[PDB]
Amino acid sequence: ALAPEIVGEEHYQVARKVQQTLQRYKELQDIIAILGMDELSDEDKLVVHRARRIQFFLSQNFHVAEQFTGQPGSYVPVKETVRGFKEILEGKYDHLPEDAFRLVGRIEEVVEKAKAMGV
Amino acid sequence: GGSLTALPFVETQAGDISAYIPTNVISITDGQIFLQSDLFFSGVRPAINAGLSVSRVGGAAQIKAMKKVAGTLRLDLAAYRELEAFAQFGSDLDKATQAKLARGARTVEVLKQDLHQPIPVEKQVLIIYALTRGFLDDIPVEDVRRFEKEFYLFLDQNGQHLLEHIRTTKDLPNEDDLNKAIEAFKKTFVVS
Amino acid sequence: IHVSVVTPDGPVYEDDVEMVSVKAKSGELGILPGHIPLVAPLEISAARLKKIAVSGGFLEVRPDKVTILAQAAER
Amino acid sequence: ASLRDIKTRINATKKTSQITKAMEMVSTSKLNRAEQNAKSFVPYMEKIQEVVANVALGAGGASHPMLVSRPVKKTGYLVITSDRGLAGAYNSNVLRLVYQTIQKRHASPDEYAIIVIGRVGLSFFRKRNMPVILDITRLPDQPSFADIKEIARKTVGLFADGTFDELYMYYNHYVSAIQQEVTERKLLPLTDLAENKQRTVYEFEPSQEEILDVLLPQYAESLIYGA
Repeated sequence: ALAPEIVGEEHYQVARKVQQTLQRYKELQDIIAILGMDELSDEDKLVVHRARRIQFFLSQNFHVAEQFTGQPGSYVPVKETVRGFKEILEGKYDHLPEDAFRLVGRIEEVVEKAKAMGV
Repeated sequence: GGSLTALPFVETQAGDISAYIPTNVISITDGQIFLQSDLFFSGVRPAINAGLSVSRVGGAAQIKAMKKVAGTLRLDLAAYRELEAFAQFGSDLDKATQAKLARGARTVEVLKQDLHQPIPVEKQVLIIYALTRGFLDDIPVEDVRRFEKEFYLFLDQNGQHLLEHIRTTKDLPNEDDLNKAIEAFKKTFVVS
Repeated sequence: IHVSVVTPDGPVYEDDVEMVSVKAKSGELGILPGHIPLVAPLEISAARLKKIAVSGGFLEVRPDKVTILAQAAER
Repeated sequence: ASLRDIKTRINATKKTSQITKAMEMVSTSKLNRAEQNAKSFVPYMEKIQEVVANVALGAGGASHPMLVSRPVKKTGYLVITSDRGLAGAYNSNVLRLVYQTIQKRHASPDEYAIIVIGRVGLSFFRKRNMPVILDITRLPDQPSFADIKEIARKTVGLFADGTFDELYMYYNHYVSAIQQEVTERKLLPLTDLAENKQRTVYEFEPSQEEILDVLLPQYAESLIYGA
């Protein structure tokens, strides 16, 4: 059902761009493992910078997992997910720490968690 | 007092010695000789590899002169085999890197040979003695083969007593006489 | 007295001579042993101790020894 | 999970290890040579610093334009970077320091000026849209005075011409083989000069003013080459 005429046109482009950046980050794992991050071009460092944030923002906190961790759990509609990933891809939230993206529902919660982290 | 010596052959595919028969026969014999396909194509005859070849009988199957001569050669080849792949990048430690490279290249050129025409053991001992005692550094790498050939020709005329001493006694001759003979030959050999 | 002519790359000469004569920008001059401390530039010329090229120097006369802080002080 | 893929990955990793080991030994040799060069250079620095400290204090010798502070209107930057990479954070640290210093209090494009020594820094500043004054590159691995004598003389002369009222240089200081510092300082403005307590008054064949006039550029060049 991931077709432009079924889900929309914005959704399709957002998903394709996210997948493309994740694949590009996947291609650079070996050279980061051996050499390091100091031997990369500026565009590659930008790709890694956004890819780590995307990979952490794909996680979530569930209602049935509350008894394990403690967080109440979250529910996100489609439009909010598309909006949040569109903002992430635009470099709007490139200054926040990479750890603020883990185990949250929406992107406003990302902003609140970064605020409570002292930044 | 009789004896019987055996030299079995085993052929591998793509240099894989993990196969069933190759591991079966390796564990029966008293040591193995390894021949590489990389060295054969380049032109090294015979393409023997000393990094994977062993002989568990050892020096008990050798004469006194060869025992006294072969240890330094073994150590030199072992030293040269580690740094052989990095000759493209010079500017290394001038103390003991390019000297070892030159000694190793001179060693590798000495061990080359041609089809048929085997060599007597006294001649092998004398040439390996000349190489190990530092008598070959002046001669460039490209002339080592011709140097050894002309040395063999020289010994047949004016070195007729060192060979007889090695044949009759099985021990290499006096060091000063050997040094004088090698010094005398070098003055005649014209280096290109 | 013994002289020490030094280029920035390193020492150039440490010759010991009985008499020293160093040309200056204002005019040629010789230095007697046990001299008064004198400071003077070096013109582009060949210094002659007489018991070397210099282009850019600085004469630092001191009674204990004479040091020529020359540049590109070839021979 | 085929054995062939694992074998080829092992082969590639082994070849990369060979490359890295070779580069490591070559770099150790080059470090030895560079230390030799610096230790051979030091005596001239010692002598010139001693002489300048001896002469330029007391008994007049003030009011020199090279030594007197001036209302700053344009600033210059001299940076010492490398030509190629394979060095961990050797160039990025100094370039980040230079960028943050420029973006702090150098807003006007005509306010500041840059002169670089390494190609990496030059390309960095081209990508970041800043104007350079001069660029020297492809310097040898064991450079000496004659290599950039002309560049250093041009720099000190253009300061003497009144172009920049302030001069700054940014570079990396070798503390140890592992520890590495990023340091900065003013060079030509010479707001503060050193001194010694063994000074000798001596005599002045061309007078003190001309003596200082000829002496100071040599001091600037010597400091540049030490760095």
